Amino acid sequence: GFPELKNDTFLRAAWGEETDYTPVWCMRQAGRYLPEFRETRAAQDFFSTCRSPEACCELTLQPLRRFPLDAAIIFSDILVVPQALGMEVTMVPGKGPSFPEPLREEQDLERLRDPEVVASELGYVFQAITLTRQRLAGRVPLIGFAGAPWTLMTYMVEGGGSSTMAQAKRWLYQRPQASHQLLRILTDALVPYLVGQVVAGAQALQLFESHAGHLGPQLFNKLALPYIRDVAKQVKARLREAGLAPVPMIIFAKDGHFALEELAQAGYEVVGLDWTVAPKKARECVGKTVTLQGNLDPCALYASEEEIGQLVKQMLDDFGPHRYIANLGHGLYPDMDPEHVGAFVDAVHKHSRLLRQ
Amino acid sequence: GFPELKNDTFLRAAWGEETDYTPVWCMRQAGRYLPEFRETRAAQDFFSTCRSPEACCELTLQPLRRFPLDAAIIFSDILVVPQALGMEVTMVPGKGPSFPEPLREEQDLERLRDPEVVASELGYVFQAITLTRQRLAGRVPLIGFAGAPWTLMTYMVEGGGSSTMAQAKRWLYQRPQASHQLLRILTDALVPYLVGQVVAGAQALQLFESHAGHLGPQLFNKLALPYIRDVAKQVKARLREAGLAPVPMIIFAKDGHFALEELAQAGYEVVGLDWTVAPKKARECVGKTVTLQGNLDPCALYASEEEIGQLVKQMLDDFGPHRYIANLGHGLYPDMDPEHVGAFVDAVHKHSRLLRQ
Repeated sequence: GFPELKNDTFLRAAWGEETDYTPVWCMRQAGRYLPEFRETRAAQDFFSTCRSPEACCELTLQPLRRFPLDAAIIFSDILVVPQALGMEVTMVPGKGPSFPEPLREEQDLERLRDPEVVASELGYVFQAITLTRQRLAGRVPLIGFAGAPWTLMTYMVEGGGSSTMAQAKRWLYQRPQASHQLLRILTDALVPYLVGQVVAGAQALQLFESHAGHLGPQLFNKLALPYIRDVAKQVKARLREAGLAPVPMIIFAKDGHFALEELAQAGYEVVGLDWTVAPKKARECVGKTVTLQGNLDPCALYASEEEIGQLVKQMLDDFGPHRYIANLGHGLYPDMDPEHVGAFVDAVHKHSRLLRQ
Repeated sequence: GFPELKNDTFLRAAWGEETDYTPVWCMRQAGRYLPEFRETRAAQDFFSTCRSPEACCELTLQPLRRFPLDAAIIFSDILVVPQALGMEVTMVPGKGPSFPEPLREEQDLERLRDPEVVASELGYVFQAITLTRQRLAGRVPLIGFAGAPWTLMTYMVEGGGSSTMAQAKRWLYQRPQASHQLLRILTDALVPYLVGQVVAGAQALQLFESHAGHLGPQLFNKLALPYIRDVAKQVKARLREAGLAPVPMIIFAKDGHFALEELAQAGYEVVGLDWTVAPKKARECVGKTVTLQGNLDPCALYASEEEIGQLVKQMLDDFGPHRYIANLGHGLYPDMDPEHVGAFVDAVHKHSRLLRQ
């Protein structure tokens, strides 16, 4: 009972179909780089301006008012899941995302909620999605999302960010059983959560495995990959059993060059790439079946509009017009110029058409 | 006029020669994980217990008293070069390495010293090297080192660590000229510095390009690679002109999977790898000429001694007995157990011999 989709270029490319042009969207398009974002966000604290459907909806719609993006992604935070599981967050302006009381001992798992009840705790997200889907009025598709099991585990154990993930990785080596247990709890919670996002109106899903790079091939296939595979499999199964049409799923493994091959067989229609992997080599690794979502160095936007167009042109030339969705290699940075984001979007549209005509 | 080298396994492997066993050493073997290291270091501040030849010598020798490592690396800090160039460091216990006044404008380059005078400012390092070479009495080779131009630039612009290198990378995109200028100043200072380390007695050299991963292939070949190439070329040339025998040079580019091919042709005898690159794929990328220095996940040492031996066995099996020097994928972490470091060393020696016999 939602508006009929007008521009579905993003969805067609995601499924591997040919399109008149290359669709484009930016991770964190609804971000601090937009003056309007800080003002709206300054209404209250993080988990209040995130808990308000209308607020999340507005934040989601803001970038679309500035740029002809080919998709919108619901505004939320990957930390909503750990929170919904019973972990307290103290979002401060300086540090940012933080768990003042991180998991450290296997015993610390007892304080988490039964993953089965997490979906009911995230009702506000579902409401924001339905609302955003209604307000978008079929302009472009709406992407739902969540953090991958390993990445969420790193936040829960590290308590926040880290350049080494030493505490989280220590868990994998010293506490492999407890690590598997935590990773399973995270999977059992993400599935019903992601399914709920589709039920509420999400037309695609992206799983962010942002801390994939801290692991090597062996650990990754051992503790991260299995759950990345379980999420896609189970989400697809529940959607079919519920009578709903599965949506295209994207797996983003930042710094995951070493796992591109495994990921292309993980059950996701799209594989997101960071800027360190050359497009052509990525294509080799993933094959010719999956769609690659892709990688301009976000910092590249610091260059002039002219330089951006050229860098975009070269990026498209490497990826080729088939099975490709343009994007940045990572989320946008707070000090980036909105006008340069516009140039990126425009450049992708202009060149992708030339690369076809 | 130094003692004759008794065990040269490290040097032979570095040059590509066959050895009875695989030589092994650890980045940061002289590190906080050793109780004796903190005590000696607690004599005074960082740049005082580093400015004392006898102190640096003792720190260098400490790990060798515990483990039969096949090489020793002079104890120092990559930040000594920027400091010697005129930048003030305020080493605090919490943050660590820091420049309270980082370079931000092109004008900020004017306060740096003429790179030609940097060598004379680092005399204390040379003294510590000669002293350590004398005291080692030819037991094993002594490795000298420095940070690569880009990596040093990131510290000078960022003022310290960063998970994105946004300020440094902004320089590359917005200030490519000034970036090239700074990178050249850093090259012109490193060459005479590295040559001086050999003159003082260093029998090998390692260039740490620790922040290689923040750049992508394009930027890397554009701003990092050229200087990595200049260092090796110029150091070799000056050593020959001085009548000295060039030493084997190692290039370590952490998270530099994308540049393994270029690096193997950069003029270095050895290419250091981080733990994310599979040994076999690294071998493919580098070829069959260069020696690979290599990669156990430092965090792997959190596992039991038994598990470490197995992980070491598998690592050796992948690298093969030819052209290989065992090491960790990165420096040791402060909370690691000395006994587990011993097990790593022992495992490499035991298995490498079995892999031959």
